[PDB]
Amino acid sequence: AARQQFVTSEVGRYGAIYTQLIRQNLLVEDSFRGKQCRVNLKLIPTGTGALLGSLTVLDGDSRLCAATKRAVAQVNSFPLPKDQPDVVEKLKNINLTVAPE
Repeated sequence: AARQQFVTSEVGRYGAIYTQLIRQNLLVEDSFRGKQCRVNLKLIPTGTGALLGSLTVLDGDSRLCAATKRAVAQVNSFPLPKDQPDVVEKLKNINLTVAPE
């Protein structure tokens, strides 16, 4: 695991538990790609997964930040693979940030 850099592989899970629950409400994709967007989820803890406490839009092409926001306001809960009060405090405050590559 090496422990010097591997947080870059954990962020590929930690923020994915949110983004994968969002896009599974609105399976659109084609108007979410090709442009860019950056928004920010701040969740509260709960026994089935985190819950929407606040959503900050920072920028994007409006067709994504308006759509995600409505999904995050209606999701059941975001299931995290961990359970430690150290890392429960990291996954609760993500930025969903997307662009071409």
